[PDB]
Amino acid sequence: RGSHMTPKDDEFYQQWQLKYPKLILREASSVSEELHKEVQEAFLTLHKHGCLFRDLVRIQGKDLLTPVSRILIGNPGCTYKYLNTRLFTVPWPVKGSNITEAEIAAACETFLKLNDYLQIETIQALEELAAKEKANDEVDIKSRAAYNVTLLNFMDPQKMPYLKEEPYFGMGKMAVSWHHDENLVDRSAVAVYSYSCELEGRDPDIWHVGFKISWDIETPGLAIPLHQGDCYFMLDDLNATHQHCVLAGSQPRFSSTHRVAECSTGTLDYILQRCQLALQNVCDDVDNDDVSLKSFEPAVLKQGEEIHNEVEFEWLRQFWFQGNRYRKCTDWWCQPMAQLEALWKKMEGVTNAVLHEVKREGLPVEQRNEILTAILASLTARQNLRREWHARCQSRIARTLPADQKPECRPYWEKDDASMPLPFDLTDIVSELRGQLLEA
Ligand SMILES: O=C(O)CNC(=O)c1ncccc1O
Ligand SMILES: [Zn+2]
Repeated sequence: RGSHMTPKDDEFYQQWQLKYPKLILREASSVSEELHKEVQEAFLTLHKHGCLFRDLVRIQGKDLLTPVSRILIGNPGCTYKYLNTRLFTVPWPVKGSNITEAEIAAACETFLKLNDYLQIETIQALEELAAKEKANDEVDIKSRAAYNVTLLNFMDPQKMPYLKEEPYFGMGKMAVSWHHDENLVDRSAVAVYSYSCELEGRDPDIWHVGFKISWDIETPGLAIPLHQGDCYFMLDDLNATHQHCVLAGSQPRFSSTHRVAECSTGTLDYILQRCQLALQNVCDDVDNDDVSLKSFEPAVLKQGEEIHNEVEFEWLRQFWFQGNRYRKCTDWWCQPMAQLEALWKKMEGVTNAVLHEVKREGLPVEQRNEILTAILASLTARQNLRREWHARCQSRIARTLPADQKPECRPYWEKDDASMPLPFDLTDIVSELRGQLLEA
């Protein structure tokens, strides 16, 4: 049978060294009492103000509410995407940032302080790691520790008892199943501060993090006990070569999971830049509904429609699916999402202008068909993704969420809405374009 090891097992320490060396543990003792106090009060503050929410994610095609409640804190404008869900940062006061309620703002400051400390600890550990490997660059080390977000977790096993059994090693109840972390910079470290409020194998009353080798249930897994204020670090390629899970104890527990999000297509600045690139193809003297395009070159049109999808689905639908929970903690994304929606709306104008050109009496058919081939893939994806998002918004599990967390299918409009140049449902349009492309 599959098995696991804990500190109670004589082989635990040599197995940790042999098969899990890029896992590091810094016990609560190594962290100042002052910092423990601040961070723990910050967790409690965010809980009290109701800032942590179960996420309605998607896994193997199913809509699932995570047992764990979460909140993303981090650099202004940054996002972190996991399980098909793009989380938007509640901003921490990074330098040269401007300005959201007193206690919440203090809490985010605290997690930035914690971020600074864990970053220092991580750099030190990566230096020690390389030196160990020397017995056989500094910019890389710095970048692999440059945490830009933390994903905070909370779970009360007494209130959230509906937990699955760990299936391979007898590790008991899981708060989070076996996984690799998503959307991390390659070989970037993860630092976790773990805060638990107050036999054969691992103690069921105590929280652990479990590790196993990928693809491998023969090598016994490790279960690392996590007491109040213990920290652990996944270094270098550990996240790739191994999987981990979180094993529930009996008491409520928070954690702060500091990460280097791979946010190359995942910041507000990046997506604003994309929108601006798309709108370079629009005559921009005045903001009205008489949208006219500078070029119908296929490459340019394809690009514009791709950007249209990107802002629609990766930004707007993601944001509003989450029911503006952020707004409880911060108004930071309010103006940005209004601006992103206006940019998108102009892009609906653009699509209409391309459709109008395609129908233009004097357009030679060869040019028309070139345009159709340029845009069809994007419009097809737009239709399919609109169906998916609309259903994801209307799913049974979605409809049970409280009113302050209810998914909002947005943008959405009825065919009777004269403010929108095109219908929400593109079935007919896509069908017609396809048929045109096949005309003899
Ligand atoms: O709470 C922990 O100790 C470890 N958390 C995780 O492994 C984790 N991973 C990905 C996304 C959210 C998480 O909470
Ligand atoms: Zn994880």
